[PDB]
Amino acid sequence: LSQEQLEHRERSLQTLRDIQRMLA
Amino acid sequence: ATRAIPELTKLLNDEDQVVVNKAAVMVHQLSKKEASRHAIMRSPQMVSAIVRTMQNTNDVETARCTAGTLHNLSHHREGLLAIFKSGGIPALVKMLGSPVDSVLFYAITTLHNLLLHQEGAKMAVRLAGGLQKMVALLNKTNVKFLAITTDCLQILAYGNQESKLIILASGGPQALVNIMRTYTYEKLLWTTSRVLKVLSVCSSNKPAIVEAGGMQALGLHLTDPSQRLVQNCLWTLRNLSDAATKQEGMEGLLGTLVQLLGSDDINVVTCAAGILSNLTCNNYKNKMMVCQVGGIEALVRTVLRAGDREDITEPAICALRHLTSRHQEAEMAQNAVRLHYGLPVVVKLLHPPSHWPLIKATVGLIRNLALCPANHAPLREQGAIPRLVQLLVRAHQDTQRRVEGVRMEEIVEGCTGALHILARDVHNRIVIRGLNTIPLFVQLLYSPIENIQRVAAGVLCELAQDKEAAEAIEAEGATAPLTELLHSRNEGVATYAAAVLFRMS
Ligand code: PRO
Ligand code: PRO
Ligand code: PRO
Repeated sequence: LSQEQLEHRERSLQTLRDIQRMLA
Repeated sequence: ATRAIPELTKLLNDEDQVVVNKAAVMVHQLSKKEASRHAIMRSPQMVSAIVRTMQNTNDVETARCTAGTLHNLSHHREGLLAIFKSGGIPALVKMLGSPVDSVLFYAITTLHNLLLHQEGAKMAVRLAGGLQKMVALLNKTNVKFLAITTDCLQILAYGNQESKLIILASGGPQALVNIMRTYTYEKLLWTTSRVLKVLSVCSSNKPAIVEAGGMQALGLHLTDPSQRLVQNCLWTLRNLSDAATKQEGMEGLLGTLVQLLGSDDINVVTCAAGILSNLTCNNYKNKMMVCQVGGIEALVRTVLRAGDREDITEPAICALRHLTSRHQEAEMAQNAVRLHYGLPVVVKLLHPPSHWPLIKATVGLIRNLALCPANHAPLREQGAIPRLVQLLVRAHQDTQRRVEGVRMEEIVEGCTGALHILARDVHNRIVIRGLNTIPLFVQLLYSPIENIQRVAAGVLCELAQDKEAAEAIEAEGATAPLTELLHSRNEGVATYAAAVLFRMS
């Protein structure tokens, strides 16, 4: 919602996809 | 390389909608494989993150994934320990008030696992108000869902009187009966009959199940191929049958029970006999019906087949006792017992190693059988008289001394009652007199129990029609107790007392 909160969102979504590359 | 647990836990613990939403999906996926599931558990931080967000989330897709995770964890015995310690039970109970269907399944199945293989889970579900919620959800129509829900109720109600009362208060009995007469999915009916079985031994739930139409609803499934369903229905019906002497529309059930008597399974037969005994007790209509479909023939068969298994004979003899008195076809039934080779086996059951409940039942039957003149001789020839007299002599001597189940006074009345009817036959009177019973019968006029007085005055009245017997009754000094009895408040006692004093002239 905020400037910093949207940065927090996308950096958190990238972490999910980074761990997906780790397992599979 | 395979455990990135602390990263995912922090992502679940965020003040953002889509961050918690997306992370819950990926955690649900790790629980699907039986190796990465062991990583989610053994981590208390991770399981608490799930329990919290599941109880707090407002997205539909997120509530399903988080609940499915705990569902997947609950299959392993070390998962159940994590959910319990993480405080999942109180959350899952709140989740039972969920409007969406798919989530409810996950919530109820997890609680089901907890109730089965987790210590203290029963208590925690009860305190969280889980019962009321589980009962109120019995109006749903998914058969797999209802099967788990009813099983939850069975686990919670079993050996817990407080729970049974709450289930009662929440309209449980009526809802469970409704399932029995609607659905036909075997697994649901089984678990539902298991709930009713548990409830049927509760003295407040029992009449409620009967009044809801339980007896008939359970009767519907007795010819059903499923053996575990049939047995549980029978067990429940047996518990209920003592509070069912008023119920109507019983023809179908009564017919099926007579047929179930011919079964190879002891449990089936035992129950069939028990239910019949209870339903034929003092109910005029059921007596007629059971005789019409060959109840006597099947019951004699049952007793003959049962041997010395008292679990079968005792209820079967009781049913026979009920069917051989006080209905339009009682005489027919008395004859039928003889004609199906029942008289010898009946008399045999008066002898050891028979216990008191069976002997009491057997005596009362012989009393009924002796009402038919064509039974006078065969009952004599099988040795009923001398054995009845021995039971009488011993039970009386136990009343004087200043044991199991029944009291000896009931035996005293039973035998004297039986002998009073047998003494209708002239040859029986000779046998009875020759056993020095006149002294005992006279002493029985002094009994405080009016029913004993009546049968004592009855047999003496029958015997006093012969001159030789009359002198013996007078010789034992029966005049004084008989003249006392002329004024009894009991008209039967007074009528017989007069008849004896008449014949002693
Ligand atoms: O909460 C209750 O009442 C149950 C009873 C037995 C143990 N806990
Ligand atoms: O009650 C119903 O609608 C169906 C019948 C079979 C199982 N459930
Ligand atoms: O046969 C009788 O007289 C009783 C029955 C139980 C033990 N003795």
